[PDB]
Parts: sequence; structure tokens; C-alpha cells
Amino acid sequence: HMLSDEQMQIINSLVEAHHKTYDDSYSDFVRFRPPVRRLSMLPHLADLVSYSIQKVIGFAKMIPGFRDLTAEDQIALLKSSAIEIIMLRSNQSFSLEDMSWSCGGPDFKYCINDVTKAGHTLELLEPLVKFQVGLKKLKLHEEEHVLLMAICLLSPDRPGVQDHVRIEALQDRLCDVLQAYIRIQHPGGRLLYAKMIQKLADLRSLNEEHSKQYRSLSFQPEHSMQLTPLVLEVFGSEV
Amino acid sequence: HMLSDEQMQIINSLVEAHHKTYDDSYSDFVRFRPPVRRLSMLPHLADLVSYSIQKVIGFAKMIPGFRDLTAEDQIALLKSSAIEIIMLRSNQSFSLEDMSWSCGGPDFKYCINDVTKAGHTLELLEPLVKFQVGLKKLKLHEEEHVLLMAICLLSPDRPGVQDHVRIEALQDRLCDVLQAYIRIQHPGGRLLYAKMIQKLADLRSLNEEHSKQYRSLSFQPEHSMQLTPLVLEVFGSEV
Amino acid sequence: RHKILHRLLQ
Amino acid sequence: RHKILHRLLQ
Ligand SMILES: C=C1/C(=C\C=C2/CCC[C@]3(C)[C@@H]([C@@H](CCCC(C)(C)O)[C@@H]4C[C@H]4CCC(C)(C)O)CC[C@@H]23)C[C@@H](O)C[C@@H]1O
Ligand SMILES: C=C1/C(=C\C=C2/CCC[C@]3(C)[C@@H]([C@@H](CCCC(C)(C)O)[C@@H]4C[C@H]4CCC(C)(C)O)CC[C@@H]23)C[C@@H](O)C[C@@H]1O
Repeated sequence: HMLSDEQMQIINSLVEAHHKTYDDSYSDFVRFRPPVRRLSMLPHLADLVSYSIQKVIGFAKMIPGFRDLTAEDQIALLKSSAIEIIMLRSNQSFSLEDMSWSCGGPDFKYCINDVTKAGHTLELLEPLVKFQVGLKKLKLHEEEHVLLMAICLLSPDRPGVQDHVRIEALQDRLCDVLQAYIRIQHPGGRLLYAKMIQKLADLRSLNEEHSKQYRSLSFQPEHSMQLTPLVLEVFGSEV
Repeated sequence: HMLSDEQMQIINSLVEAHHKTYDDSYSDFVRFRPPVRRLSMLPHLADLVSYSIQKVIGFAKMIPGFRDLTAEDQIALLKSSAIEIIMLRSNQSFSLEDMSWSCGGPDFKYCINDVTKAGHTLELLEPLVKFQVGLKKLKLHEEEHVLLMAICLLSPDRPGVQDHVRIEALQDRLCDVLQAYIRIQHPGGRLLYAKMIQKLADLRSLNEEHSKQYRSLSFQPEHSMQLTPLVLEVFGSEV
Repeated sequence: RHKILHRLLQ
Repeated sequence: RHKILHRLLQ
């Protein structure tokens, strides 16, 4: 009926980690290869995703429990959840008004048509925009957001995890914290935790769609050369 | 005592290939990751070198004789001569006035101190600036320049070449053309061909110094992630 | 290989 | 491997 001391520590630790790794200004984007509007936007998005992966890794490094997993396990979670955590954190920039990620002026405003000049299909971008709208509407607290991210990342059903029991133990402790939080701290959310866990199942389809289309990119050597070594390590299959 | 029809074709083919692959404006540099002044300039230089490698490959594709070599041989020449051809073509941008490559305003003016923020040593940058000055002073015709480049690239003494006899046969035909050219077309160059062949021996030392320092870069995973996949293919040892 | 991922996890 | 070099040589 009231948040415990250990549940409160987990929330402080996660909120801080997000703040330490999410620049709400998007000021570092001027360091990426400029966007252009033969896969025109692919340089800029690969730099964008590469930068994000580094922030996701820094966040994960601070989820309580994550550091003590084997390095193999840590890599296995990152490699599979990477794109999912990105789509998740990217919701803070998605604007319902124009239905686009707004990270700057005309330059860093990514609308549905630009990601088409990046090797992905207008047709399979449908669920991604849909996902971002339904999540925007969930009006999540920063605590629920950061919590959902850590839960997504700590899924024991990723290819490569060995200690799927410890990772499961970590992920349930984080769900308890979340149910508690919504329950004692989020009025009107009698149905919100289920709505949130539903979003997790959506992300796996997105993750799946992206893997099929990124494989198409990484198998054409003229497109993969536009990727970054981090991107190719993370989304490649060298495990 | 007069250039032959076949020697003239080789010159036309090489001059055109250079023009088709060297933008004297440096206008595409705005597409590279911006220069910054922890290896500050390394993103921009890796993009610069990566772009150059693509122009070198396009030039090589048009050196008569090159296309008919096996793909293994073509790769072997490129992987070893790459940095040398770059230092060679880059002389067109080196300015004796301020002793720096001038490719734009304050942004794309690379002076000796900037390449220091790119993982290389002030101490071993000495021969490179020295090489560029002595070559600038040679006041080479565009024909002698393009010819010197093709000769550098067609050296049969590269690690990996299998048909070191055909590549040697190609490289001598190109030297004949060059000696002829200087002889019947470059007044006052009674000593120039030897001066030019000397520059080739210098490039191997530069090539050597760079390989030792790039290996240091590619062995630190925080610096290699700033490289490009093309750069890592070309200067890596995956043969 | 994962050279970079290992580095990035301090 | 040289996937890219092979591509780049048409
Ligand atoms: C990443 C962030 C931000 C914004 C994030 C965006 C907006 C721009 C488009 C991005 C990058 C999407 C695409 C990823 C492309 C990457 C490569 C080419 C390597 O495949 C995605 C494949 C498409 C469609 C999906 C489907 C068809 C189902 O595959 C994922 C997150 C999106 C902004 C800011 O909030 C920081 C945050 O970190
Ligand atoms: C490349 C071009 C141009 C300009 C070319 C430059 C100026 C900028 C500095 C560059 C890029 C040098 C360095 C290469 C760094 C690359 C990575 C980090 C991957 O190692 C070089 C290692 C140092 C020093 C040598 C030694 C110590 C002995 O190793 C080579 C050509 C130089 C401009 C224009 O003319 C187009 C032309 O194509």
C-alpha cells in the first residue's frame, strides 16, 4: 500500500540513469552526418542509431542487477533489445501534432517519408508510427517510462542469454516496482500496467520487421559501408 | 623522339580518370562528420580518407590494364597502395603558403596540429609534410601527376599480389610513358624522373609509419568505432 | 567478435 | 572478407 525503500532506490537509480543518458535538446545531432532529402538519409540515421546505442548501453550499465551478469549475458540482452529500447526512448521526441520525431528544425524532424530514404519500407513503417502514438497517449510518468525500458531490456527470452533465470529474476523485481508505482502513485491507471506490457509484445514485432529489413541492408555492401562499426556489431550476427 | 599513339592513349585515359574522380572544390566535405578542434578530428578524417579511397578505387578502375587483373590482385594493390595514393592525390590541396592542406575555410584547412587530434603523432607527421613540400616543388604536370599515381598503385612488390609479373609489365609500360613524357614534353626536367621515382620510395616509409599507428587505432575499440567500414576493410588485415 | 560492446561495458 | 572492395570494383 506504499512504496518500499528498495523499490524507491530502484526508481531513483533508473530515473537518474535516464537523465544521464538522454539529451532532451538533441544538441549532439550536429555531429552526425547531415540528413539529405539511393538511400539518402541512411548515413544520418546510422549515425543517429549508433549514438543511441551508446546511450542505451550507458543506461543498461546502471539498471540495478545488470552489471553482475556475465559479459556474454550483457551483450546478449543489448544485441536483441537494442532497437526496441531505441524505439522506446525515441517516444520522448515523437510529436502527436505532426506525427513525426521532432529533434530540431527542418533538419532533425524525421517524418515517415525520410526513413524511406534509409532502406526501409513505407509499408512496414506503419506499425512503428502506430506504436509511437499509442504510447504517447499512455501519458507515462518518467518513472513508468524508465521502468518500462529496463523491463524491455531485461527479457530472458532473447537469443543468446545463458542465465535466463537471473535475468528473469531481475525482470520480475522491476515489474513489481512498476505495478506498485502505478498502483500507489498513478491515479486512473487501473488498466495501465496491462497496456504497458502489451506495448512490449508490439516491440517484438517491430524488432522482427527491422531485423528482416536490416539484413537486406547489411547484405548489400554498398549500403552497409554507410553503417557504423557499432551498428554492424550490434545488429549483426557474429555472436 | 615523339610520343607514340599508344602512349598518348594512356595519358588521355589517365588524365580523364583523375578529372572524373578529383573534386577540386572539395564541395562534398560538408557531408563528412564535422571537424572538431580524445582524438577530436578522428571522425572527420576517417570520413575524409573513406571518401578518398572511393575516388582512388574509381581512378584505378580506369588505369589501362588494371581491370583485367584478378579481383584478388586488384584488392591486393588497393589495400597496400591506398594510403600512398591518398597522400599523392592530396598534394593538389597542399599549400606551400601556410604549409597545410586547404580544402575550405577555417573548417577544412587541415594543418599539422589537427591530425594530432586524430591518433597520429606530431613526431611522425614530420616526413609527411616534408614529402608534400618536396613534391609541390617538383611542379609536376597533370600528366606526370596522374602518371606517378598509376605507377605507385601498380607496384608488384605489395604483400598479396599473385601475378607480380603482369603487374610489373603494366608498371613498366607506365614508366616508359612517363620518361617519354618528361623527355619530349617537360623542358628542364633532365633530372625529374629520378626525382619522381625517389618520391615513390618515400611513400613506402610513410605507408610503413601509418600502418604502425593505424594498428594502434584499430586495436583500441573506442577509436575503431569512429572509423568507417571501408577504412577498416582497406587498412585491416583480413586478406 | 564484439570488441566494441566489451569496451563499451567499461 | 572484402565484401565492399569487391562491390566497389563493379
Ligand atoms: C533514436 C532516437 C530518436 C529517434 C528515432 C527514430 C526516428 C528516425 C527513424 C528511426 C531511427 C527508426 C528506424 C531505424 C533505422 C536504422 C537502420 C537504418 C540502421 O535500420 C526504423 C527501421 C525503421 C522502421 C521500423 C520497421 C519498418 C518496423 O523496421 C527506429 C527509431 C527511429 C530521437 C531522439 O529521441 C533520440 C532517440 O534515441
Ligand atoms: C585525402 C585528400 C586530402 C587530404 C589529405 C590529408 C590531409 C589530412 C591528413 C591526412 C588524411 C593524412 C593522415 C591520415 C589519417 C587517416 C587515419 C586516421 C585513418 O589514419 C596521416 C596519418 C597521418 C600522418 C602520416 C604518418 C604519421 C607518417 O602516418 C593522410 C592524407 C592527409 C584533401 C583533398 O586533396 C582530397 C584528398 O583525397
